[PDB]
Amino acid sequence: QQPQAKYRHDYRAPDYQITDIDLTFDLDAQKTVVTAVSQAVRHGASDAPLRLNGEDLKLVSVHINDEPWTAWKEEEGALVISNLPERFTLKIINEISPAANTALEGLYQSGDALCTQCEAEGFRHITYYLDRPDVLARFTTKIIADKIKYPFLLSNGNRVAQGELENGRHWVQWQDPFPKPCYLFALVAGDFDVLRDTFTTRSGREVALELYVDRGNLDRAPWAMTSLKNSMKWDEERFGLEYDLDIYMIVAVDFFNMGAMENKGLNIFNSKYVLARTDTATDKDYLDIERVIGHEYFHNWTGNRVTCRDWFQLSLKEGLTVFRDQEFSSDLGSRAVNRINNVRTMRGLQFAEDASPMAHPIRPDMVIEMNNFYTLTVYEKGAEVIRMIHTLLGEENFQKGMQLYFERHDGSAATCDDFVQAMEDASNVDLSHFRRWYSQSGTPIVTVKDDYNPETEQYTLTISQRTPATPDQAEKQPLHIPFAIELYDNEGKVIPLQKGGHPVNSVLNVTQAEQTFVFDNVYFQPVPALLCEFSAPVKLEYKWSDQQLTFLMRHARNDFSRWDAAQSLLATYIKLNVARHQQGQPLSLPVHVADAFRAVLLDEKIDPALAAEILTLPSVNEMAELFDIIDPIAIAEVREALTRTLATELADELLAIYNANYQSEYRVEHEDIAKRTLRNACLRFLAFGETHLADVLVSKQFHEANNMTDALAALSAAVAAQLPCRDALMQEYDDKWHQNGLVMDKWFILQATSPAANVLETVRGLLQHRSFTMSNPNRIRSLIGAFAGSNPAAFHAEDGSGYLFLVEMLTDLNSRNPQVASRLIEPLIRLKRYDAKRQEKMRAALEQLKGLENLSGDLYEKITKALA
Ligand SMILES: [NH3+][C@H]1CCc2c(Br)ccc(-c3ccccc3)c2CC1(O)O
Ligand SMILES: [Cl-]
Ligand SMILES: [Cl-]
Ligand code: NA
Ligand code: NA
Ligand code: NA
Ligand code: NA
Ligand code: NA
Ligand code: NA
Ligand SMILES: [Zn+2]
Repeated sequence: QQPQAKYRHDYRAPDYQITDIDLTFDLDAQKTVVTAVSQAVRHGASDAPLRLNGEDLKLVSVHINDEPWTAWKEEEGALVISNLPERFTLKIINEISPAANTALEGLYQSGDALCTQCEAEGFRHITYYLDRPDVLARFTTKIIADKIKYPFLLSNGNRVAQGELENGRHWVQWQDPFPKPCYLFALVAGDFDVLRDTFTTRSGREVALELYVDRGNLDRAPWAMTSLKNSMKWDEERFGLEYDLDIYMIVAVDFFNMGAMENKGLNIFNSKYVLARTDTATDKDYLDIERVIGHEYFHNWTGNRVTCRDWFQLSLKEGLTVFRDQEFSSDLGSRAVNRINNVRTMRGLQFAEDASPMAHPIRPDMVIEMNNFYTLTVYEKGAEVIRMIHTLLGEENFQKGMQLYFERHDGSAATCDDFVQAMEDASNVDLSHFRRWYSQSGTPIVTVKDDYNPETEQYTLTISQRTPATPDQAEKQPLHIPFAIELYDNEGKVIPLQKGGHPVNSVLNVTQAEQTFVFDNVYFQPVPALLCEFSAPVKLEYKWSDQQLTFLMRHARNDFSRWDAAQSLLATYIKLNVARHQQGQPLSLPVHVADAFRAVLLDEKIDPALAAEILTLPSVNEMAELFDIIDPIAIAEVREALTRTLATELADELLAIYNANYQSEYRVEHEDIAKRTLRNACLRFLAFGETHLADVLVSKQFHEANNMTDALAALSAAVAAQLPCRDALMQEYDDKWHQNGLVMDKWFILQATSPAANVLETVRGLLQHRSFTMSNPNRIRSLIGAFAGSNPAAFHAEDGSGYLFLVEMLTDLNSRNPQVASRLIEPLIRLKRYDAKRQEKMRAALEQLKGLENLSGDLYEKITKALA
């Protein structure tokens, strides 16, 4: 009964297009009546039927040119209409029930509001349609509703008509002139406060900006409004792109599965990426609002004006729009901190996916449930692939490629290959080999050996690559890997790269399984910086000495290299001490390693933004990727022991830097954020100082904080170090904040990731907490998702209790909200990375889920791959 996989190689142009669609919604939460009048054109064979997609629709009538049609049949997921003219008007009336829509796909209820989510395939839950993104139609949308309950009736585009009716109903009609695929349709109905502002484009177009929030939330909206203006200005400055309509609407909703959504002129956002005030939102929340606002804005060109031919091309818009949001954040804020954190995500989360049963190329070849492919790979590795193009081309060529891409493909539904060809043609850089990045899954491993010849003053790098087979692909081939280097002399000075009397570009083209690169006029032995700015998404194998790495921490020119060298230095001793833990032996760390971090604390010339990241230890998920078999208990306990050892060895310096970075004024400004990140990085270690000194310092910060960044940092430390004040602070936060779901998400995450022995009992009990509900995806992800994904030590408890808990939760969510269920099953899919006893219990859990009545396709796809 489960759906069959679809394949990229089966793409065929549609037999029918729809050029124009006129929608009427007679809105109600229990029953909504949809009337859809579509102007259709046959492109395929004259005997081909029109095959419309539809899910959970009550069909009322079918007309062709106003003739009630008899030549049709409903089948699973479809309405098949036969014997049609070449051009005709299709009219469908059908009913849907928003209040019954717990999957939050299609038209559904968010509190008292009605709203939509149509990407990927949600529009077919609203009416029978060609729900495929290469069908581009001009939408007009009339919305009829109770005026008191739904005073604001919004859809894409501009208001073209409005009226009032008997019995307290009213209506508004919207027209969006840009042809669109139906995944970009949106409708919102409700009562809102509205923040209104203006942006004037550089050529003088005045754009009305409207942010819709629940009543009472206006004073939480200005930062999101500011961020929207900042996004608009940056896309003009950096990409030369202006907004193309008259209004820009954003609606914040509390119940939302997919983060935020770029519906043309009517974006719909999870409230978490809109609402901010300094007592409730952290610096990270502010910068996440900025990047998500930006992301959705940037889709207006990379996604909307040029869309996707088919869903296997998702990375065409997502890799590129992620690249754009990273460049936006990096330009406005700290580029080094942005790059560092994106590399942490790549190495600590995406690499894990690319070795897992769900591994796929950034352009997938095979999909059962497309909502399963909104992945770290498609997004984050997708962006790394765009960034490699940028590295190979340089900014000027890259922008020429963007310009050619839009010139060729504006107003169409294009492919990844189209984008690469625009870059290649505009730049004259050959990207034929490079295209293999779109079709090959898995993480390449780049191995480097070096040799310095003092007789000839030559330095030689011998560089090899391989990609291990993945479950989806038995054949792997070498990639075009841009491999950036820098060479340092004994004084930390950069050595010019040259060969044979000519300069050599610092981006080496590693295109073979093995190759050598020779550099001459290297007068003294160098220290290399390798894979600079993480220039390709690969694992690097080079036999660093500790000295080389601490040298780079002191001398490397790019801040990213200094951080990356610290990561390599730590990796050795993380691996050492995990092996020790497994044999019952305590942490061992050479003095000279602690001294490298001491020097970072005491170096006045280092940007505090960088120092903070160097002093932020790899997460347990980053640590896991260092190991062939993951021991999650050893990893967690070593991370804590390492924290404690550094806290003890660096106690005086940590406290001095903590105090020196105190700020009495709170500002959401990048220099202030950096000082705070450094202060709070020190706090994490100071929390493991002598128990009473730590307790006082942490509780004081919590109670004196004039912003949520500092309050949450203290609370997190009390939980992490199990300090005496923990229970009191956690109860104070609950009593203060329990009516604020976004704020309580932070508290649920702390509960779920607690090191306490009784964490699972506490998490289970919190299913009954006043601020928790299974009806809200944010609450689910903050409590259950954080437990399973961010507390692998407790999730992987050797008694199997974490797996049984997740099975209970997934048994509910499989029926309630399969998209959220599929995000939450991911930790179980990784079972082959664990020891045999854990694998057996995880398989038993997955086999239980496999046997569920009414197993969703979302879970079926992942379970099948995991149990293979
Ligand atoms: N097209 C939508 C799909 C929904 C979606 C998912 Br699912 C996962 C991550 C993001 C996202 C990624 C980065 C920034 C902001 C948001 C999005 C938003 C989107 O891509 O605009
Ligand atoms: Cl109703
Ligand atoms: Cl809201
Ligand atoms: Na910057
Ligand atoms: Na599907
Ligand atoms: Na060129
Ligand atoms: Na060597
Ligand atoms: Na260079
Ligand atoms: Na509750
Ligand atoms: Zn996106």
